[PDB]
Amino acid sequence: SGFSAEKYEQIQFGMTFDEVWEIGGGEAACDTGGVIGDSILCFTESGDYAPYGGFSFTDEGELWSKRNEYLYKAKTPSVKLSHYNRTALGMTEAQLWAAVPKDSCVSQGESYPNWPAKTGFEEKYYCAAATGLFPPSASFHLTDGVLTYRYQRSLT
Repeated sequence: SGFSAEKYEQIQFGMTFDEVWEIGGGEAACDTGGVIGDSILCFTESGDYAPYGGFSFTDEGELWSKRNEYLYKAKTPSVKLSHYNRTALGMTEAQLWAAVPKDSCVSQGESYPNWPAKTGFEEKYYCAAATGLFPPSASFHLTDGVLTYRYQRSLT
């Protein structure tokens, strides 16, 4: 029926708008236009802070960007300010996951900004310190496997 993490995973870079709309669940599950513009947004539930996926397309109609919030929950929410303090812009992905426990994190997005070129591949990780709504967290973005963004809110 409706949108789901499984549908999110079935959606792949390069797919057409129509392909993504179909996989996401079409009219019943997704929307385009208004403030969404040319993009597509699909929610897995009703109400505020529902989990969702957002998909954006190049001028040729091909998927270059996937984003989501809440489609996945960390296996082991456990990130600490101590871990965060041992990250720094420019560190490699290997260094990042040696400093921070990856099981405390999930993906909130991937994109190929130069699609169909695959250079500058961006991955967005969200690491929750606890279960539940609006936990303390850190965010880490990788660009071709190097840390290009780090942020934390309320970590202990």
